[PDB]
Amino acid sequence: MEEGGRDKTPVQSQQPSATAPSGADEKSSGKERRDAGEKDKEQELSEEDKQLQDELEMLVERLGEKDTSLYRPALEELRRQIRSSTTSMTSVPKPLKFLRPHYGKLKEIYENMAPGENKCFAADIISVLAMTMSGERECLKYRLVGSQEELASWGHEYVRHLAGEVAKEWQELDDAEKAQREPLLTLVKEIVPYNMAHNAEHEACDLLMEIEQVDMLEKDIDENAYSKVCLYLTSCVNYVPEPENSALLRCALGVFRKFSRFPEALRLALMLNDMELVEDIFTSCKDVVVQKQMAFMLGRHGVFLELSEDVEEYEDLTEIMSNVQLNSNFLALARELDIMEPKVPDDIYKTHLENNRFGGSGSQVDSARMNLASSFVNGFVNAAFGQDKLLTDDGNKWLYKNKDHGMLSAAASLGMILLWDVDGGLTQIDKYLYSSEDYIKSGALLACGIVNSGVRNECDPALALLSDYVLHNSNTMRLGSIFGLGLAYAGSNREDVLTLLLPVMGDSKSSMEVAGVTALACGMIAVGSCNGDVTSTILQTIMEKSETELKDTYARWLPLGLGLNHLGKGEAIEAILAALEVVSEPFRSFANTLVDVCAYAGSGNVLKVQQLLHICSEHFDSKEKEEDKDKKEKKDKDKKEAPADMGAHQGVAVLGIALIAMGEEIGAEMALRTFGHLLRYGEPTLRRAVPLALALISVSNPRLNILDTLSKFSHDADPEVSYNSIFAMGMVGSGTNNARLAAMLRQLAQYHAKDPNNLFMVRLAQGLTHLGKGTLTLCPYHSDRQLMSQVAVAGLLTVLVSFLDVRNIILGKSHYVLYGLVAAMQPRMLVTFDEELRPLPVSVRVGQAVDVVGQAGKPKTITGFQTHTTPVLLAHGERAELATEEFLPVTPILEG
Amino acid sequence: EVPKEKEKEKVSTAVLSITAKAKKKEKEKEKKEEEKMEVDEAEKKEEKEKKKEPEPNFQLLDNPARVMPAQLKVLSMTETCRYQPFKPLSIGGIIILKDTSEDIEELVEPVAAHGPKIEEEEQEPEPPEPFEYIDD
Amino acid sequence: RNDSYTLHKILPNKVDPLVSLMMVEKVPDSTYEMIGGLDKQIKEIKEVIELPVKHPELFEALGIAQPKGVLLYGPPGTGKTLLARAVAHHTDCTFIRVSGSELVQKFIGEGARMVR
Amino acid sequence: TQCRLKLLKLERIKDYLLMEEEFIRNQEQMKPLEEKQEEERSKVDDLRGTPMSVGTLEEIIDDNHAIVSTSVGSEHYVSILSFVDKDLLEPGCSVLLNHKVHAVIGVLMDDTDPLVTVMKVEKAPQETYADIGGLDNQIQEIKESVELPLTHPEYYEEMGIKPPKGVILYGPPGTGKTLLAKAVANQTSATFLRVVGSELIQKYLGDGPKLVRELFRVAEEHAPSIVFIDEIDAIGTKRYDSNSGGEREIQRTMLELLNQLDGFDSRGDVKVIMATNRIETLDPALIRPGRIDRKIEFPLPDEKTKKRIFQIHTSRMTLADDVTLDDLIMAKDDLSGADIKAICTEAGLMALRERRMKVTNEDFKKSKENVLYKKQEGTPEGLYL
Amino acid sequence: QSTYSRQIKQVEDDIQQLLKKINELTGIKESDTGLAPPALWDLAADKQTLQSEQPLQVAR
Amino acid sequence: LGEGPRMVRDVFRLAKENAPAIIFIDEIDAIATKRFDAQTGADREVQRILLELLNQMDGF
Repeated sequence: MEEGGRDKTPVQSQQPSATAPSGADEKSSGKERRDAGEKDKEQELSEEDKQLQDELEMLVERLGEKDTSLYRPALEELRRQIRSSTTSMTSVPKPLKFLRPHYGKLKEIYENMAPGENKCFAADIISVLAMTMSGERECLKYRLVGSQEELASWGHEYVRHLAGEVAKEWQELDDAEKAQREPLLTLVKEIVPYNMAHNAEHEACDLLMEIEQVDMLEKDIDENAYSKVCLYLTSCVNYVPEPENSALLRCALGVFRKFSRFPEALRLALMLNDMELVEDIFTSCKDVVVQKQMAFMLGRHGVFLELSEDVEEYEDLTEIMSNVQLNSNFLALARELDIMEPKVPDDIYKTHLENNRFGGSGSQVDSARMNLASSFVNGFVNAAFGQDKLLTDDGNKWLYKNKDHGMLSAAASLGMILLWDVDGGLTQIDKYLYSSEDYIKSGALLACGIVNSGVRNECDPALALLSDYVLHNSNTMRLGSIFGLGLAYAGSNREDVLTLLLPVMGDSKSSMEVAGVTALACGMIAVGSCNGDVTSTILQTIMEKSETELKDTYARWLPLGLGLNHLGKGEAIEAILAALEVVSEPFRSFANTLVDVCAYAGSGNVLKVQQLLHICSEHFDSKEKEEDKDKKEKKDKDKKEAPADMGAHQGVAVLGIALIAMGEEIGAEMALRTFGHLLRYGEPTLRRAVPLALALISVSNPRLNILDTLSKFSHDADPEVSYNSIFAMGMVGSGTNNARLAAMLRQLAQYHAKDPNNLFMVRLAQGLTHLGKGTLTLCPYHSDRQLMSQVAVAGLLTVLVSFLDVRNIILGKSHYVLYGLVAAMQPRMLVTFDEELRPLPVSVRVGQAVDVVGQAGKPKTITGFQTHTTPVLLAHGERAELATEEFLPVTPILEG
Repeated sequence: EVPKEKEKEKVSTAVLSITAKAKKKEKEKEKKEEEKMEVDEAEKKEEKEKKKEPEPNFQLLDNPARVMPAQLKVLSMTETCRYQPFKPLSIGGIIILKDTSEDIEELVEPVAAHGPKIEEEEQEPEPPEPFEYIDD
Repeated sequence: RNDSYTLHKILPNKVDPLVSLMMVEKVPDSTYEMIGGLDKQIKEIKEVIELPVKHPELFEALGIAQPKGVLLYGPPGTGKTLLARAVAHHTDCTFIRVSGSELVQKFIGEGARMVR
Repeated sequence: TQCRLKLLKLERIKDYLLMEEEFIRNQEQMKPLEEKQEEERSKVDDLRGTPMSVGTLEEIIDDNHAIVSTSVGSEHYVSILSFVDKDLLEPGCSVLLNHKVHAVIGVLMDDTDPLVTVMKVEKAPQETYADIGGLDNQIQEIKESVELPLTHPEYYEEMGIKPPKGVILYGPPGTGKTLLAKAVANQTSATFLRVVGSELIQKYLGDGPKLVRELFRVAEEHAPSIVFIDEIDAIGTKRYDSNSGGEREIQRTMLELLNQLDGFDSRGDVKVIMATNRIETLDPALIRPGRIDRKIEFPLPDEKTKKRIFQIHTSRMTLADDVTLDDLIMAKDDLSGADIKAICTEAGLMALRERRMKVTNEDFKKSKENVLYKKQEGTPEGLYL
Repeated sequence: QSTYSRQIKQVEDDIQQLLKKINELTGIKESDTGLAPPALWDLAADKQTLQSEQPLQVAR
Repeated sequence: LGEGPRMVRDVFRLAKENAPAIIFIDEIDAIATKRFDAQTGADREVQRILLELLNQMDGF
């Protein structure tokens, strides 16, 4: 029975085993539990070991007869006996043996009581026991995987079972020095991310990098191992803080370099903010395979998207410098020239765009404040390339009609038409730096940075004309040249450009919005790959910062720039620190809360705790109001995290706006503006219901500027969501107007939203990144924070240059195919085995060259699993030229 | 106390107190191995207080303080170390020869001028000092 | 307080229409004893009702959807109603008796909206 | 399992911070609100006059009047004065009147219909998309027909002319016609109103044409929308009397549908989704296009389809990796969705008797021979036929 | 997908509960719907209360 | 509306007070009907009258 003396005296019976499996449990319920607890002597403990042989057979048998009523309260009690009635850090043999039938039984609670809350409770008890038992552990993982017995239940049990050692919660040192990593990695891919994050160290990942490389040949093929690496990194973004997280990314690179599977190494590099990595990468690429192959194509495609060499897009320097040696290599005149740059998508777009015809315009109304706006919207809509370029050559329409900063931010838009092309223009940014008058001239500098997008060409010369004007002590010319300086290159610095910027003659407390351009270029320049460790650079930010307290908008601009300095490599944060300490600022104290939050971003760990807090808002002192309002809004967070975390944030945000807006009016003005740009960057869940719903609520909230900021989210697939979003705001805008000012805002909101009728998916995102760090965000972000009641805001606002593609043109193993590929799309997942964004090939099908759509339909698999084709370069409708390893070529169209 | 100044003051302390408590439930940084610098927070903020009850011989009995142990000299022309209707009882108190104005007859019961002892000196007494003629 | 129609306190009395219904029709409650000795017969009514109301988890494990239609069929006088009462009392579910009538639908008083 | 868990733990905790932060805002933190809004409320409540007697605002006249129907029982022709504007009032809403002398003080509150409350059920399918696979081609069609003209205007605008106005889901039950309506409705988030066909024929006469017109008209007001009419076979099948069966009852309900969908009164881009298990009862005029547009037919499951249909039922239960699917295809085939549901239920039923609280292959096999026979038995075998 | 659906089910349940409290609590927070242009109308409105011709009753 | 069931209670309360007595129902042929439409005020009372008859009768 469960009584004494059948396990407390050495004259005993194995009788309760008979009762348990269908009768009532007495042999994992509490007989074992009673005995262990009873006395303290190890003799009793010895009698429980004897019973285990019977228990293994009993356990499978009880699985087949499956009586869940019997499992639930009875097994809870087992937790007592294993760890807390042996201690199991001062007695090794006893908990080692008991786990053999017993570990599976504990697992039944783990599985049946499937929620997160229960998996964590059982995990702590488990980590100390698994670790103590080690080597024994290895037998138990295997026993489950093969199958314990064919039942519906074992299928769920095995993924739960491999998990328990991997938890690493409150785990003692005595046997804790053992790599568990290799058996766990092969069989299942769920347990592995948990292990890195919780270690929060180089070693988890070092052991992972080593194993992944051998898998290349040995386990499967290259494509499959690349795919496991992507799941691990995305989910390990929290429970590890940001300096710690940036290091994990460096170990991942080691794997890619070995592989012919390059794109992931580049996206990670953007986070680090290093030139160095790319330079080492082209050589390693060359070394591993003699052949051009996927390695050379993937590396090319991945860098073009955006890296580090100033603030946005992608440099010409490394491509020009390396293509002496790649020009020597000569594997194509046509192919390698085209592929390194963004050219193949550009060429296809420019030809289709022409046929379809996209005027890429605003209103047709002249001589009014009302079409200050429509000058800017021309640029915004054609921030993915257009063809207004024809009307623009005379310039009658926008430029002369506009005045002030309005003329400046107008003339940014000529160049904007020709961005992401192979000709920078030939009569409209050629001759507009040879058109009389300083407003067109400076503002055409602004255009000059834009036109060098990702491209290796530099068509119309960004760096040239700008090198000239920073020398000139003319303020207008200076501001324009520097904005382009940052925009053209990438995310950090270059040695020629950095030297050049060093003189300041600039603005330092001025009213005009355009004065803010200085702060962003300069902050990035200062941080290097591992710091330049040039002391002068930090100083120039401080000079403008120390001066300003006379203008609240300007006063805000410099702390954000200080914030950009911190962004980057873990070791780079320590290097820069020496420079910062020498001078001190009261200004830096208010600055710290936003500055912290930007630095923190890239991991949730530190990030969430600081954000959505009022620690430095009590709003009874002016310092407190400066950055604190924006920090609350949780702008940074959603992109950095995993796609599952994104789904919860959509709810939190909608409550969020209300909370801040009543809490502070000045805060409401700053915060709500940032809220619209947060949805576009973060990509939180759903887009079918959400902009329509949001337009209704924003009517209650103050400011016409809010509506303009919202329209940014409303882009996504640009003829799908956006037609509705525009019509709804249209009604309320037609409804009431009475000042030119409101009408101007409403006008920005309707047109900005656009890019429509056969024009592709455009949203702030590079496709490949979903680990990516903000540096493409900075130009709209600044504009959300500052006053949009000025027309001046419009220069920074013009650029939110980013692409996703509607192309599904995949490059075969040696086919290099230019034809498109059908795909299946689905909104949700049945598993986190997939989190590298591929769902099943059934679902609802979408075509080739047919609108690519974001959340609630973002996930994308190329439907062709039955044809056994795998993307090497991941599918989402990326900006990158897709690539596949084809074991069956391109699938045709399919009806459904 | 005056009500108005408190109301501004209360709001300030309080809004902080509740926000700190928000930060405490929120833990991610149980796992970490940071020395690379940028955070170096606990990422929890909390507050507490403790205070001591005592204050010596508050009231003799349940009724007001009245006579109490430990003796004082109080000079005349003090009413910010005043005489009280609770102090007739106190007066006497084994008075010293250092008081040159000390009892010679009974008590005055509630206030009045009381007997000053036959003076041989004027060291303890202080010269005349009306505020009468400087009022206007 | 009808001096402004303003809310005085929230009332600690709140009448449940399910209890009323059970009462007006009349069921004299009973237990397992009454039929007692046809063990299989009482054991079966407990299986269907008791386990999926109290713990829904048990059926979640079994697989099959928690009871939708349970048909108790066959002539009366075998004490079929009485077992139903027994389990319904214990589970603390209100046993609301319909005798074939939309008499006890008073929420519109015709069937087919007696579902919703 | 472990991969999911770190993010799950963090989401619940982010939400906790969000709750706690609200409390500090209502109690202590103020900047625009202050003591000042408190006084604005007192001052407005006393002028306004408590109790406020409810009215409904049908329409506003711009001269400082409105036409109100007071909810007490007798209507009043009030002035729009005191704390509201003509535009601030909205039609089909509940408004506050000063109790002493009725002028319309204002709209804080909205009025919901009594009808809509009963009809309405929340949108979301209990079987997730891409796991209502099995006739997977068919599932896609509804997303194209009802969901798409509302979700994506681009194709329609270029295509030109009238958009779709319904779908009819027909064929044997178990092919998931209800799960499909709920999916599209979920996605769009268009108010999902749901009525069973049997409500159309109840004891009272003319309730059928009445309910259906009100249901639609309410869908147009709360538009965009999805109306689901579940299982319209009842019209003929049911009768509470002679008047409730028969031609008058059947015609009036059919006739109403014809005018409502494309006819004079029309409807917007509001879609009607009809579930029917028999189009024998249904006419050639409600199976006519351009008030149904694409019709979706589900046929009997095919041998290969049947394995995918079986998986869905298995997913709601416990997930099998030990059921032999071939035995099910071999034993019965060209039998409904409803037959696959019948194999599943019977397995669960035998396990229940033991107090086995799982289903396994064994439970499916034992029950499977009786169920096939039972299918034939469901329709009369008589004495020996 | 049986084990995977429970996890998701619990996580929504908790987040959803917390929401009920936040929504109720915030409200419109003792604000007035009319805003600034109806203030002049309040004074009229009072005159009407004194008056016997207001309110009118609709009839036919 | 709501006067009809109430009348049933009255008859029952007087009968019990006024013992010995017999209440005899000749035709329960319209006190009880098989149809209750009850979307009409009059029809709704006929159903209520039946409900009350039955509940008072259990006590009696």
